[PDB]
Amino acid sequence: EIEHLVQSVCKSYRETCQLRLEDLLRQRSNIFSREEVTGYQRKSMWEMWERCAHHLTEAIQYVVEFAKRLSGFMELCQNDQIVLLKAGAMEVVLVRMCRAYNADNRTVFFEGKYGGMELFRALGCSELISSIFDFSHSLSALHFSEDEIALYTALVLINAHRPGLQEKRKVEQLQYNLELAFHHHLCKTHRQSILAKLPPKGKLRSLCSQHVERLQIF
Ligand SMILES: Cn1ccc2c(S(=O)(=O)N(CC(F)(F)F)c3ccc4c(c3)CCCN4C(=O)c3cccs3)cccc21
Repeated sequence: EIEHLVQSVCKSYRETCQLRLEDLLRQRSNIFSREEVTGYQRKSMWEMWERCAHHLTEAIQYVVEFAKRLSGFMELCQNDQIVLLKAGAMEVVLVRMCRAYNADNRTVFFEGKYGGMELFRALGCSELISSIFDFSHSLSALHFSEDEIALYTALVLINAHRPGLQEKRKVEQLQYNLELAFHHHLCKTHRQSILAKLPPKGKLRSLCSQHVERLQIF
């Protein structure tokens, strides 16, 4: 039952989405004041990193939970579960971020209110911050439904081309079933148009790099 897989993926996302879409939307009117932005800008680069590291670690935890709830993920050997999540959990976090991005005014939900990219000045990777904002802006243009996000992010994670897989065929089978589910659903809703608009697999990989690794120090 591939319809069972669909329903399961969608439930797992609903249970682990971290922030409810209705709360994210309702809070769009809530914008960081100039004094609050200045307050963030005054923080040490080190403090901004530890705050961001904390929030990212928390977000990853929920992505791992999501994976553990996917029918068949738990059937994979432990080595492969680790390989897939090590490679893909942060990629899913970056995709999930688009829900918390408001294209109207180019702001992102951060610690309870919406702010623009200048809020993150203290991080000192303004090229990186700009790329994250641009990526989120690109995804927001797709107007993902919750279920499309569920199925798309499951496929970000369940990718049989990750180096180091011990049971590649098992992962291929799971990935293919999930692709069938996704493509079938998009076809029944006339949403085929989004596939061509998704970021190339290389874009997500490129963004998910040297900056977000070795955060143990934080
Ligand atoms: C605009 N925007 C919104 C949120 C936010 C935060 S955050 O702290 O709310 N946040 C944690 C989470 F969203 F998961 F909850 C977050 C987001 C991005 C990043 C990080 C954390 C770590 C820094 C870099 N960094 C990244 O490069 C990446 C992480 C994962 C893939 S790339 C930081 C920076 C820009 C942000």
